[PDB]
Amino acid sequence: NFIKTISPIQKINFNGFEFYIKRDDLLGEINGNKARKLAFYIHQRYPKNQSFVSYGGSQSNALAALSIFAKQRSYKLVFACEKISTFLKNNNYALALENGVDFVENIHSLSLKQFALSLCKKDDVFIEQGIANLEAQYGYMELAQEIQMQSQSLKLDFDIFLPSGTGTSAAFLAKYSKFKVFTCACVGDIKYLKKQILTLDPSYDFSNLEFLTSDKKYHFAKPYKEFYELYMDLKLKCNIEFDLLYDILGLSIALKQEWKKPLLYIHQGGILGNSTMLERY
Repeated sequence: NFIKTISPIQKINFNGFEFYIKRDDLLGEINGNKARKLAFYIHQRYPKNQSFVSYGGSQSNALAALSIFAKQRSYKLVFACEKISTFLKNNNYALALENGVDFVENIHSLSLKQFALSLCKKDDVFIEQGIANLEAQYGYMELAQEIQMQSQSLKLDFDIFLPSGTGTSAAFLAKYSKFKVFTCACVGDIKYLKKQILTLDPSYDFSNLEFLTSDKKYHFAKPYKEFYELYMDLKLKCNIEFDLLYDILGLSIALKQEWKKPLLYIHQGGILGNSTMLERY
């Protein structure tokens, strides 16, 4: 059997404003943003027991996604990180531990990227923190192609919105979509976000990427009453759970804009990471 699907586009009415959600949270055990970024690696056919080296937060969505990617394919994941809290060691990190990730701690408190790169032997594959690399663009070429087909099937000319951390996903979706892509800076400000994108691709053309501001300054990973309420409303009334770190801010901004085209909101997935944020709520 050959079977293929693409994530569906779902219609939602929020206080009379009808818009569309690209349900990338339904892509599978690996879903959402990091599933799109992993498309390049999933399409490769690496030798058995291939080793992968990455780094970043011990509770990060990328860690969780990479651990599943490696476990499904009998690859190995080496994950460098800052010296982990004693409390956390004894008590996404749990899922990565269960998937057999080889954690290597930055005992000498050095530059975590340099530390990680140094562990990368010949024949190992290095994957930048958060998969914030050029390889990540192929999954967003794929996402752009899916949206191209689905937009035509609906005869809708969309404006697309997705929230940013490093801006990698939004930059590459805007690179390949015919539709205008809108984003927001969940980490830092818009100046910082442009700087990250230009570090990723110094030749990047911002002609198809627009940046929206929130009318309130929200600090990354801090809890906000209005975010919890929106999260719970979307969960209880629509059975759609969103990530509380990026997507709930992104939705909050998108829902305050006046859109001149139908809006397609890209679900970022990562709801298994909500364990940590919900504790703060």
